[PDB]
Order: sequence, then C-alpha cells, then structure tokens
Amino acid sequence: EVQLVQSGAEVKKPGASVKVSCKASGYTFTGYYFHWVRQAPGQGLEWMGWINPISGGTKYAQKFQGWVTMTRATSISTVYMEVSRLRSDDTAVYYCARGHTYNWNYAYCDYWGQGTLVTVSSASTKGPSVFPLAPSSGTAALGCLVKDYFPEPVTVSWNSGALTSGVHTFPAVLQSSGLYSLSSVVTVPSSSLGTQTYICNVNHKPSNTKVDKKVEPKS
Amino acid sequence: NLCPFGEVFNATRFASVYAWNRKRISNCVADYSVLYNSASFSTFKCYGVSPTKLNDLCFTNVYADSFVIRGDEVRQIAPGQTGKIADYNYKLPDDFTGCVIAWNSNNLDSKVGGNYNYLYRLFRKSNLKPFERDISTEIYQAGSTPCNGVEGFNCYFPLQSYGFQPTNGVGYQPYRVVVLSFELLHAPATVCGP
Amino acid sequence: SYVLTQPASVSGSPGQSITISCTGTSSDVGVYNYVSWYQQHPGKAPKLMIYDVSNRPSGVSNRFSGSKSGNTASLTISGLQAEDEADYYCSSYTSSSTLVFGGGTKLTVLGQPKAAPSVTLFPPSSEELQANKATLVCLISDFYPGAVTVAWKADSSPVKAGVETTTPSKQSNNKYAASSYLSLTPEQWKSHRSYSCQVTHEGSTVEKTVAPT
Ligand SMILES: *[C@@H]1O[C@H](CO)[C@@H](O)[C@H](O)[C@H]1NC(C)=O
Ligand SMILES: [Zn+2]
Repeated sequence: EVQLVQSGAEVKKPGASVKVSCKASGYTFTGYYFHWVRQAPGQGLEWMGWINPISGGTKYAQKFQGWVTMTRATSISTVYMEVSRLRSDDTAVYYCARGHTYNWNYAYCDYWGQGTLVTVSSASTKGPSVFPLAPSSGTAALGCLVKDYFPEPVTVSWNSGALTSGVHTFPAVLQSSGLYSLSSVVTVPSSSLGTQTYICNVNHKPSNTKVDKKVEPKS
Repeated sequence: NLCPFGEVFNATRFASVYAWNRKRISNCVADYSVLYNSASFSTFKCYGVSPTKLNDLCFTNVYADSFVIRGDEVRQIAPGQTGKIADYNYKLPDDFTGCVIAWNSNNLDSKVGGNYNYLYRLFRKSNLKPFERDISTEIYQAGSTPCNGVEGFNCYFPLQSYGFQPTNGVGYQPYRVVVLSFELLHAPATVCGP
Repeated sequence: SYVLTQPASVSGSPGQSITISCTGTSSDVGVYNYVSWYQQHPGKAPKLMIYDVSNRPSGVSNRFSGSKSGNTASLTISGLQAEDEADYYCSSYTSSSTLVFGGGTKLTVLGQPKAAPSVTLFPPSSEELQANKATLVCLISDFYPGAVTVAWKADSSPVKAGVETTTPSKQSNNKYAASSYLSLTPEQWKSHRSYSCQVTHEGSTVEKTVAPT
C-alpha cells in the first residue's frame, strides 16, 4: 500500500517559520514527482508547487514563489515544505500528493497526505475557564461554558462519559482577543433537577488544563 | 609488491554505473587464478584472452572498472551487447580483450524501503562509445520544445535510481561488477602473474 | 488568482443526475486531457474521483462520469445519494507543466423535511459575575437549512458591542447548529430591563428572553 504521512499540526506566532514533512512509503520514492497544495480554512485548493525527489528540481506557483521552499531527503524518502516569516494569512492546511512519473506520464494525484494544519496567531497558550450554566425552570437544559482559551481544541464529556445522548457541544467562537470560547449543553427532562449529579469534564491539552465542574440550580 | 585487488573487489562503496570508477594498476606482480576459481563470483567471463594460462601472460598496465547494476543487466557487460546499460552507461568494445567479474551484493548494497544511492542513466540522445563515461546532469529533451534546464513535459532528468530493497527478485538485486582491461602497448613491462 | 472557472454551488434531488462544469483556457483543459476531479468531505483530504478526463480509479463507483469539450471539462453524478454531498474540485495540467485547480463546487442534495431552530438562552452565572464579567449565550440547534441571522436586544434596543456568532455547523444528524455570545460587565448586565435573543430563520423569527436573577 502507498502511504503519504505528514507531520502533526503546528501552532506558530507571526514571524516564525514552519517546515511540514511528508514521508512516502510503499513504492519507489524517486519514481514520481510530488505536489504541494495548500487550503486556507473554508477556501479552495491552491497549487503550491512540485518537486522532483531525485533531482531536487522544483517549480513553484507564482503565488508562492520566493517565500516558500520545497526540499527533499531520499535517505528517508521525505519531502519538506518550509515557509518562514509566517503571516496570519498562512493559517491553512497543507497537503502533499504524489503526482506524475519521472517522464511526466500519470498526471494526477491519487495518494494525498492526511494534511497538516498550521495555525498562525499572535495569541499564546492559555488554559480555559469553565462556568456552569444553571438549568432552566417541555424540558430543561444545563450547560458548561469554556471561556477564553488558545489554541484549539478542547474535549468536553458529560457525567464522566456516562451521559451519551442529548448532549450538544457547540463549535467554538473566536473573539477579537485571539482566544476561543465554547459551550456544551445537556437537555434533561423538565422536573429532573437534583435527580443525578451533573459534572462536565473539560480538557485543553496544549495548556495542560483539564477541570471538572458541576452544574446545579443555584439559590 | 602486488596490486591492490583486495580493495578494488572488497571496496566498501561501489560507484553507480553512470559514473563507473576506474583504477589503473601498474608496476606490480599479479595472481589472477586464485580469483578465476570464483566461489564468490557468480560471473567470471573473459574475451580475447582466456582465464587459463594467464599467470604466464603479460601486459603493460591493468584497468579495473567497478560499479553496481541489477542482476538482469549483467548480461550486458560483454562485447556487442545492447540495452540501456550498454547504450547509455558502460560500453565494451567489440575488440575487447579482458574480463568481467560480477557477484551478488544484496546483503550490503540493498536496504529495507529502498536504497536510492545507486543511479543509472536512462535517457541520452545517442549510445556511448567504448569506455566512454558520461556524468552529465543535463535535462533530456524528448520532444520538439527546448527545456532550458527546467524539467517538464517531454523534458526529463536523465538519471534514475534502482531502489534496491532486500525483498526483490534476484533479477532486480544489486550486483557488483569489476571489469579488467589488459594493456598491450609496444613498450615496457608492468604487471605479471607468478 | 488564475483558477478554472467552476460554479460555486450546485444541487439536485436524490436519484437524479447533476453535472458540474469547469472551464479552462487554451493552455490547459483545451490542449491536454490531464483533467482530474477530486472530492472533499469536510475535514478530510481530497479524494481522486476522475483522472485523464474520463477514467475512474479503482473503487470509485460507476456513478461518476467525466467528460471534456472545448475548454470545458465536466463531472456527472447519476443516481445522487446522501453521501455525495461534498466539495468537488476540477484540476488540470497546463502547457507550462504547472498544475491548476478550480474554484470548487459545494454539492448538496435536496429532500430534507426542513426543521425550525431550537434556541436556548443562558444568562451569566454567579461564578462568572464574581470575576467582573458576564456573558449571555444563545445556542441554536437542530435546524435546516444551515443559514440563520441573530440579533441581541438589551431592553428592546439594538446592540453592536460585544456580540460574536459562529458560522453554522453541521451536526451528526445532518442538521445545523450555531452559537452567539454577548459580553457585558455585570453593571451593564443588571442595568438594562432584560436581555434577549431573536434568531431569524425561514424568514420567521424566534425569541428567547432572560432577566437578571
Ligand atoms: C576479500 O576479503 C576476503 C575476506 O577478508 C578475502 O578472503 C579475499 O581474498 C578478499 N579479496 C581480495 C581480492 O583480496
Ligand atoms: Zn465548504
């Protein structure tokens, strides 16, 4: 089986540099050219360029020429896409794909990397703060609000994994500050109030911050 | 005072066939027939001269060309043979007097996942002349449009590599090859057998 | 920004057949046949659906057809089903051995019963108010189609300060969700009459209300 495996996600501050790696396996590494293709979130695919693994010869799209560099190492059968002096324009997913052959024959991409998300923002790592949204008082919903964290993502379980259904964990907002916030509600029958005990478990691994907060009617 | 056969045959790195190496041995004694009885060599073949009786024959110098190819191509290192190694990499003359020694190197020249260090020329506009050596990296124009040193459609990097992995068939496994070319000049003496 | 001209949105009902255009220049789709078509499901890598104008890779169902005419390639899906809903990109090689893509086409498939949004509005909590801040959270869930407007009212007045709303997200029941957050100092939180949230969908609107304790 042919496998293109990319590096893990990267979060960087503007002005820094990043080098995405893409390792090929299951075929003759020198036989095919490599394509780099970037996709800004919510937008379309943009050809970044191609590199020949055996000669190192490259051709960059006119949009990315100069400030992007493609390299390769055939000792490890890996291709590298490096952009230095990031801007926040560069927040995107970066893909490697196997292209045509050494004699420019099978001109398509059948095997793609999984994609590397590169998130460039001037914020820095800050664990969230979670608050309980008290139930209402036809049925009643309680919630957990995860305010001001960076970067994404956070995992929100309800009742120690023991509560599977009725939970709506919503995608985060991104405020002007540069931090995300998120909410997770559980809808429970009307006059179910102090029936069970209702703790939401929030974890935000980049901070190293997980907290378990319990939601209950107050006063 | 006899010539370093030990580290031409047992040399740790071998050359790629497009950049085949040559060692010119001179002014020594030589014993060839502890080598003719192979045990180590899957091919030992000779042309114009014959392996017998040659520790009693002499020349003025010895040339040792060494490289690495795949098994199914060792049949090409012989006078009058064709194919991309004979046409574009290493060519022996029709008048060749010499020999050709080849042995399997899979246990040291292969690598799991591919050893891409050994290359060969796959494109060239004309065949090589005997003992010619081409290490051009020029982009190969396979059409009517010029290339201007950049790869593209019908414009190719002329080299390609073998990618020896240990799980291949013997026909696609690495074989180390040494060719010995014997010098007949009307001039002095040099390397002889015992 | 040279891309192959491709319609932004196409759709069609199940069992029917749609076609997505993609229009290039002389120098690519017109001269060569190196046109290919990739499908992207949200959050994953693009998948090669068609190559060499008309050829399907192994595993791609026969429902995907390729064609080319003049400078315009086009991809046809017959017997449209649910999971064909995705982004579709055309791409092609150019006469200067470069690769170009199309703008992309989002394909949805019709026939879902249309659902009205279920909104719940939560006021700031005690522990948050004791940290000198306050946030109202309007959570809109389980609606289709995924396009709603949101408006916040202090008293019954417009608010332009401190509201942030999500773009609609598709949940695992192929319905949509959104959130909005209005941030206030506690002093403003208990100043005004009441805080409220009007979500407009269908053209209709739905209102929720909350008052300080
Ligand atoms: C190569 O090394 C082996 C082991 O050391 C030795 O037996 C053999 O004679 C060597 N070959 C030459 C040509 O010296
Ligand atoms: Zn989209």
